[PDB]
Amino acid sequence: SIEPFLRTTPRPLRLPDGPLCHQRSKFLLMDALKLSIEDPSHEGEGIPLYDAIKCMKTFFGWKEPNIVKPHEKGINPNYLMAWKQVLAELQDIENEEKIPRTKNMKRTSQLKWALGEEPEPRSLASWVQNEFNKACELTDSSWIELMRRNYFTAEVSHCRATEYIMKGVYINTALLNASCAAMDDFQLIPMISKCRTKEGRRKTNLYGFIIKGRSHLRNDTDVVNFVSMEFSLTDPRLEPHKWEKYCVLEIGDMLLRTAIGQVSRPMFLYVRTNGTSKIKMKWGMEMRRCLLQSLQQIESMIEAESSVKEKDMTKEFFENKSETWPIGESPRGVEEGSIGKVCRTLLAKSVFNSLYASPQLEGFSAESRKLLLIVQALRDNLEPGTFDLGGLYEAIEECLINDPWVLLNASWFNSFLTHALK
Amino acid sequence: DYNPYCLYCK
Repeated sequence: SIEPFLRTTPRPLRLPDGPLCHQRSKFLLMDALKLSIEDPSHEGEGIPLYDAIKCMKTFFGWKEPNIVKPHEKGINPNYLMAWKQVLAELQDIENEEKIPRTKNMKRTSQLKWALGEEPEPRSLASWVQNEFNKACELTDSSWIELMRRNYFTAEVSHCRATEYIMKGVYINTALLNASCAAMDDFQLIPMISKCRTKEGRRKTNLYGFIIKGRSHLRNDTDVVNFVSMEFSLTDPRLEPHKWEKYCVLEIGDMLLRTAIGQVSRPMFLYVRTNGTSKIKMKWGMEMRRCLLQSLQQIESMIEAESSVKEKDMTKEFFENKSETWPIGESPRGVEEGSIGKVCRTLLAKSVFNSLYASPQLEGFSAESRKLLLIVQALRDNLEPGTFDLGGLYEAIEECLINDPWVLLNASWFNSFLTHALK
Repeated sequence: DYNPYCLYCK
C-alpha cells in the first residue's frame, strides 16, 4: 500500500473552450410544437397528407411567412421559398379529388440548393441539460399502447422521451420507405405521431414536414439529404447559439391562455438542411430497443434488493414511492426521486444516446467506462492500477470537441467524480 | 438538473 502522496486522484475532464454548442438533432425536441386532431372512435390511420392538412386546419393564425433569424451560412430566400412551395403543393393536393399516399415535389432551384444537388471546439451550453430534463418529464398523453415490465410501462408511457421514440420511429420509417420507393424524387413527408389522451381518445399529431433529397442508398453509409420544417413557439432570439444551423421563419400567431389571460404568441418554423443514412434510418426505426434496454437496467437494479432481502421488492419499490435513488444534483444537495424518476431518467439517457448518436459518443463511452470503473474502485478504497490514466484521459478528451451530448456527459462525469472521491 | 451518474452513488 503506497504512500498517499503517490496515489493518483483522477482530475476533472477538461472540456474545450469555444462558442456555445448548437442543436444537431434530426428533429426538434423540447421546442417542437404539435398541431393535432382527435381521431374518430373507430379511428383507422388516414393518409399522412390528409391528416397533415386536417392538423393544419386546426390552427387559425396562419400568416405570410417572414425570416426572423437567418442561416448564417445559407441562402435564406431559398428557405422561405421552400416553405411557400410546400404550402402551394399542399394547396394542389387539396384541389385534387383524392388525397395521394405520396407527393413528389417540383424540383425547383430552391429545393435543389437546399437538398444540395465540423472539427472546431465548442463550449457546453445550458440548453443541453434543459433538453435532458424535459425528456425526463411526463406528458399528459401516453405514447405507448398495450412481470416487472408492467410497472415499468406505467411509468414511461407518458414520458416525453417516449414521445421521442415514437416520433423517431415514425419519421425514420416514412423516410426509409420514401428512400426505397422514390430515389430520384423530392418527396414531401409529414412528420406525424399518434398518442392517447387522458380522456382515452386517440390523437394524430403533426410536428411539420421533411422534404427528402435524392436517395440512391447503395450502401449503409450513403447519405440522404433532407430539409426539415418544424413548428415551434420558441423565439430563436432567446438562445441564438442553439439555432446556428437553422433558418427560422415566423409563420403564424397563436393564442395561449396564459397566467395573465389570452396572449398572442408568434408561431415559428425551424428550417434546416440535414442528412441521414440507411444505417442511421434503420437505427431510428429500432428506437424501441431503448425501452427494452432501460427495462433491463431497472430489472437489474431490482435484482440487487431481491438477492439482498431474499424476496423481490418490486411491488414495494413501485407501490411505495418512499424509497429513493440519487437522480440529480442541486448544489443545494443531491436530488433524490421515486423509482418512476429513475425509470424515466434512464430511458431519457438511452433515447438521447440514439438521437445524438455519433463517433464522439462511441469513443467517449468506451473510454469513460474504464475511468468510471477506476473511480468506483477508488471510492471503495480498492487500490486499482492507475498507471495508464495518462493514455486514458487522452483517449477520452480527444472525443470532447463540439458534440453537445458528449460535452454534457463529460460535464456529468466531472460532477460524479467530485461526489465520488470527495 | 437530472444526472444519470448519481445513480452510481446509491
